[PDB]
Amino acid sequence: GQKVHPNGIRLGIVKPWNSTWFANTKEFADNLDSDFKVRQYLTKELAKASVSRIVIERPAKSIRVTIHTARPGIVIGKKGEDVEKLRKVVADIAGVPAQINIAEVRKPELDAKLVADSITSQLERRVMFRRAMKRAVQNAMRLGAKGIKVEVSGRLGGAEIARTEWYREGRVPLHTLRADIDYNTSEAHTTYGVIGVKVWIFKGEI
Amino acid sequence: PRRRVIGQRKILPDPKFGSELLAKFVNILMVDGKKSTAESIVYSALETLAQRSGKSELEAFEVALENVRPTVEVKSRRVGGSTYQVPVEVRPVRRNALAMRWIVEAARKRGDKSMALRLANELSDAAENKGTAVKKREDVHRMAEANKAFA
Amino acid sequence: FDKLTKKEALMRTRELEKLENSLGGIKDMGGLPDALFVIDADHEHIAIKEANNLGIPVFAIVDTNSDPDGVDFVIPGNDDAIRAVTLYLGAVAATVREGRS
RNA sequence: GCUUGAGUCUCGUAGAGGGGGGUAGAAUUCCAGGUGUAGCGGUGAAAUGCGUAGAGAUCUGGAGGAAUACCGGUGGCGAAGGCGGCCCCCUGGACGAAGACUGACGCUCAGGUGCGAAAGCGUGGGGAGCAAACAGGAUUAGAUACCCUGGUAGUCCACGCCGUAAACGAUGUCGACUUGGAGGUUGUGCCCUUGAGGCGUGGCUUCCGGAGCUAACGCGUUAAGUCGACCGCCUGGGGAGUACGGCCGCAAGGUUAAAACUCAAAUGAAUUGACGGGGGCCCGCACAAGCGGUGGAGCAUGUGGUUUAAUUCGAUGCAACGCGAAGAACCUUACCUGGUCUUGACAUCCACGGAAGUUUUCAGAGAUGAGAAUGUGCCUUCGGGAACCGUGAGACAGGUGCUGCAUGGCUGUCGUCAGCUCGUGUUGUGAAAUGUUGGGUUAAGUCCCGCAACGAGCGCAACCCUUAUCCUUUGUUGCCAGCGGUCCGGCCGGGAACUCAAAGGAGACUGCCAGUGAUAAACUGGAGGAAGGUGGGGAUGACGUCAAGUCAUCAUGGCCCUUACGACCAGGGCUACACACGUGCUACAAUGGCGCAUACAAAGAGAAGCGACCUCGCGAGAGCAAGCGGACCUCAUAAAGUGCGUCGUAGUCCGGAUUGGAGUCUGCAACUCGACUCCAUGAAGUCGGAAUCGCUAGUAAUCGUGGAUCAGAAUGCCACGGUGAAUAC
Repeated sequence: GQKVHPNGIRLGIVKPWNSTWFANTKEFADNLDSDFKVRQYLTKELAKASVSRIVIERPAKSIRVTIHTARPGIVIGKKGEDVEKLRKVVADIAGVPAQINIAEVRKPELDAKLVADSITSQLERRVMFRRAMKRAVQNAMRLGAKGIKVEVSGRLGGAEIARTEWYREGRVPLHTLRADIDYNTSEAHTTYGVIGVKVWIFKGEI
Repeated sequence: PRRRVIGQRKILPDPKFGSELLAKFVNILMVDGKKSTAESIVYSALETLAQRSGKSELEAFEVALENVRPTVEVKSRRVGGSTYQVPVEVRPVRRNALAMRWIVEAARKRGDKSMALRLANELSDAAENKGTAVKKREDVHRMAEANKAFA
Repeated sequence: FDKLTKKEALMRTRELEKLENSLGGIKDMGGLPDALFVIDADHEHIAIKEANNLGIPVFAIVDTNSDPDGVDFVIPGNDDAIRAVTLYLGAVAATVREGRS
């Protein structure tokens, strides 16, 4: 087990943080756990909506949750009853007056959360993994994407030993720190157990 | 030393006599990074050495150290599958480095009161070359003299 | 060319010397050619071997050490005399530059 | 009949072809003698052995046996085995030149016959060296061996036997045809032989290669190519070239030659890797050069074992063993002993009742039971809903239970080692190869050059953080150069220069110079500069390896318990101790111990917190209590250092373990089982056996300080600064 998380080593360099509140030591743990609850809830209740990121920020006793998603229409719905429902329950969880926004992730096959969730969904619909991976690499390289690597792992095809079998195309410069590597990871709970899907997407060199 | 040939770092000379030779002598004597203590011992011991021998400071030191410098020393080879102790000519910096190491080590062996008396008596015993460091030099020279047959 | 670096600009210019002297004449071709004219058959056996591999007519001036491999139009001549190859290429370049005109 | 096959004759040539006889010169051994004297010989080192009865060395004379240096050459001759001084005698074959003659007389060959290395056998000689056996000495765990010192058969001759060898070009003989190159050796012809030349033509032979063949390796006009003639032999490995029988042999044995049984392979050549006590080049505290440790002592902490009611579980070469655990009194806790609960401590959905909540008492170890007030927090053709608590059935909940060899995720490691690959192309029947190798260079598959490769990816480098210098901005709480007075303290007015703070820039790239180098990469040296050649340090850990670690952080497939392997409680244990190991701390002292005075830090933490000042206590601390959510206040005095005095080589004024007494604090609670203080006690230990470890420069060593976890508990861990080496051939 030996590679650094390629979001974490780029946190001040190119990648931003998904939480951008300041807090002293008295409320740092409380704000942090409140963020675990709103991302847990808001991740479970938008499983069909293809959600990429949820960014929390707290401007002066009020949360401001931004849902980067690929299907904004299914998040908002017929006149946005679903949004006001979600800020009602996020205001229930965080205990502050909640705002909520939706940012449309166009080009959803270049986002690693959406790619890993895609391949994970296909693996738990019992399709063969080489199609899922290989289709994901092809259609991601089709639109921009100066590199992509996907990597499934663990008891693939229902075996009794676990393999990995990664694929990559293009250039994925993972030790370069100015590389805009969009990396994310999902787990596929199949009837044989968990199958881990990692995906790195190299977008640009700065 | 596998690849890297090196330089060497320049030591500051002695703050009383301007002698880098004696500065390396207080570094050979120093333990636990305590340089003030070691230079106090060297100033006291060489001061009573200059008072006893009546010569001067660092020419009494230079005579007492001239009697303990090795000429040639043995050295292992392991070339033909055998252990040889070949005699080899000592470089001058190594020559007086070994001189000081033997004086200091023999002075730590002695049984007098203070370190300045142990080392003042060891340098005085090396001025008429009868101390312990001269027995170390004669021992080295018996090893390189017995094994002269390897050059 | 002067943009952003001197060292990398020097690096890139000597990439133009290397790519210019290796891919010199062929850089404006844009196809693979309809014939091949080699000046020594044994010294340039690689090119003859490939043009035979691809069905390209090879026109070689062989010497007495060379081999008529797949040279479609062999010419028994002298490969390493500059008088001979300047006369020789003079005739060939003379007959090339008559198309329908 | 005929001559192109085969053979005969003439003339020469070269030759270690054979058999018999003779002789010569070097050398070894022995014998006799001269000189001469303490070793010689031998080995990795030794010893056995020889030697003052005179060895070895050296000179002279003699005897004897075997072999024949130099020439000597992938040179020659022979059917093969094989044949090596020189000379003579007897003798076989080959080859060449011209001509003559015979005229198919030829080729192969089962049985048969002959020759046939070495060892061996028989009879008789010989016997210098060498040397199976043998003996002694060593080496070794053993050493019936390798090594040493001796040493018999044998090796040598004559005659007879044997009849085999990796008797091998592992290639039967004879003949024909089929591109080349460089040699060697031995003939012969022609041309100015104008020389150690030029042109041919035969015989034998060596190396490389074309087509072709070949499983490949390779063979390649001397075929393993293309054909013909005849012979010999093969039919999976083992058993087994063995047994029985026959023939041969003096014998040893040779030859001919099975079967039962047993295996599903045995084999050849080549490929990729790994390995080698193979070779070349290269690196790293790997060794060397040094400095300080560990192993010895006492204690701390972890582990194995033992004990136990339990001593919870996991980690076990490196890469487990102050590891998970950044902190076991109760809690944590998973374990043990008892007491208890069963839709449950934690969920979701029902149905009924009641707002919940708040202070009480008794029993017991807590929760269960018995009472008093408060109950309506807002809506309901009233059948209820919001929140919370009991009760009942469930579907379930729960599991630190098992499986890391079913998994994910995360981690260690080889290793921050420089490598690992791919596309297209080409080569090979193919596994695969090339690229990636080669000449240089580099820290680096770094970079240049070359090249059946051309390119590309992951890795290296750079981008990132920090540190080292300068500039700009802002100047509080931070700073005080110049000013004014000053309670002499940045203390105040004030100043924004400086330290500094933090943001933004500059800077270092072999950029410049000289030399060496394929005029290339680069290397060596020099200047400037705070810094010089990836400046220092960190982060960053390629494809994969160990079915490495974790199911006990979490998630998770399957299995299992579900009045129990789930849950609650009190007490205990994880702290046990004949022992063994790991990692640390403190020591053994005078480069020090103690007492007094006195100087110089950096980095941090802080509200259920850090807690001044002042008073009390010898002290740990206690009381009152400012200031500070913090460059402002507190933790908080840095200590080694220095200057004085004392101690004086003593188990001592070293060392502090252990133990008794008296306490402080935290915490419901210090008995098991805290931390600290005071008085008393004052072990072991005088530098650590075999062995072993860390470190290459602000490093090791040594000295303190802070933090996380935490109510309290570090000698551990993570950080910070002070002093500050030695050495690298």
